[PDB]
Amino acid sequence: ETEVFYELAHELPHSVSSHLDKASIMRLAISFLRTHKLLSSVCDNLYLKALEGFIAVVTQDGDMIFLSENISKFMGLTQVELTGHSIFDFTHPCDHEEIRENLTLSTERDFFMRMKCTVTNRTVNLKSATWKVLHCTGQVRVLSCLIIMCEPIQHPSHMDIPLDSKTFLSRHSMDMKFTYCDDRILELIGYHPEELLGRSAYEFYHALDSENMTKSHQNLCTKGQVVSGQYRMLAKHGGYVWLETQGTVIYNPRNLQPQCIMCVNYVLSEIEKNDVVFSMD
Amino acid sequence: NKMTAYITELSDMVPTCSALARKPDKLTILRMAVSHMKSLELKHLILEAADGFLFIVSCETGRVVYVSDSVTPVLNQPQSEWSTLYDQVHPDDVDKLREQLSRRSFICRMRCGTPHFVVVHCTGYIKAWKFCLVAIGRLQVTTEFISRHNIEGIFTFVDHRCVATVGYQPQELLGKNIVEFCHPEDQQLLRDSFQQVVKLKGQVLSVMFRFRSKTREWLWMRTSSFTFQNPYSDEIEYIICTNTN
Ligand SMILES: Brc1ccc([C@H]2CN3CCSC3=N2)cc1
Repeated sequence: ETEVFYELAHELPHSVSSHLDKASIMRLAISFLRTHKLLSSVCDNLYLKALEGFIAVVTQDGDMIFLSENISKFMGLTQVELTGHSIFDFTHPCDHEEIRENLTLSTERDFFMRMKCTVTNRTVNLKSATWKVLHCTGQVRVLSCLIIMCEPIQHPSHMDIPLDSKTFLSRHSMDMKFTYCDDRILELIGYHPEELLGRSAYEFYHALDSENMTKSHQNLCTKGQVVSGQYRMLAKHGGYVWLETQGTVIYNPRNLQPQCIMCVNYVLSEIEKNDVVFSMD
Repeated sequence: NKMTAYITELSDMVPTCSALARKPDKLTILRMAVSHMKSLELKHLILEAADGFLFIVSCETGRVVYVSDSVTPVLNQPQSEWSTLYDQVHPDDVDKLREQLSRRSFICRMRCGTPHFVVVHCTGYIKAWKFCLVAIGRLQVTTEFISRHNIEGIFTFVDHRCVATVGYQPQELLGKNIVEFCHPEDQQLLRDSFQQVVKLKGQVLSVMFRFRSKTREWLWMRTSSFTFQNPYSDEIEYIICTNTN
């Protein structure tokens, strides 16, 4: 029974398969061919590396029948520890019900869920995991199925990837009043920090967009991390510009308190509708 | 019980095993799993999840050294057509691009063909090959004029459709109160709803009044007003109005 198991294990790296237990080579075997059942119905080192995220397939009743191999690079837990176990056993209960109804039943899904992280910004273990917000976009497909890619939002105090011209940092109160802005934004959007300071972010969005920000803002707060959609902030002397911003909530590491919201703001467009003027400013 | 449920599930999944008159044993069940995978995509998972595709460009000049075929499903272009990324991207993104040419990550709006652009989140890294970018671009999920007011009625925001709907360029309208443009007979009524939409915080009332045209013609108009609140403070920063001829 050990002989059969260890060449089952080693035709699933023989390094990692050398160490698998009974129950888990079972789960990995079972889920490998289950996944293959779905791929037949849909139809690498660089594909995998070139993702700021991992891919997961999750059933309508919640099982994780496949996760990205690079999973461990983002969340620490490797592919083999969590395959076949429930997603509900690794994400925030306050998010669970929302996860439930994303698994359920328009095909396209896009949301944020907090998982468990056991990789430090090296490695710690389950009793000391921290919750990590993941931006997930995918399809729900027919037994039902969820196919999402999950991107962690880079934390702006600890970044690995460079930033080009067309991005500008920003700090806000928790109600999103500008309480600090990048100096370049003037060249970008045409405001000095001076005017923006003490000003509600919400009197600079174009009106059709304000309702969609509220959701981004409440995601930001409830989860503390978020990516907005595209939206357009109104510009210096008329027109607007299009932005996408990663907004994360930063805490004082001393008094465990929310201190402010910092945002990286990718500018996606130059001024548009430059002639037209929208707001008093 | 769960090892057995794995025994049974495995066998149900092995057609070679579950196409049999009986249920064999674990040594065997383990053995036929082994041969059944000794017998025997990621890009499909990618394109099925995010509508992403892979591509490989030279960093030095920005010309493509590989394109995944997912380009055709993702953005309707032929793999044969996909050259230089600068030609594929919106002109206003060349600059952005050039400083992205360690890992890399950005956004840019690229053309689709049959001039329409689609914004695409790009992710990848630089590998040596005089170097190359290895990236994955993924796609995303998604008569009247609308104005917006401070609590007192002063136009804080209007879209260009005001000139088509009331004939005033935004600027004439902005800064002034609405009741400045209302007909005398209707003005408290306008103010009434303003006195009301706030009292009924959250959701809409609608009110109708004669608005002043630029050629001075009083025009019947219907305005659907609701207060908009800060999701944090519950501060009523403004009330949003769509004013409809
Ligand atoms: Br999510 C989210 C929504 C809004 C914001 C701030 C940042 N910023 C840049 C110009 S306009 C504006 N509002 C941050 C995160």
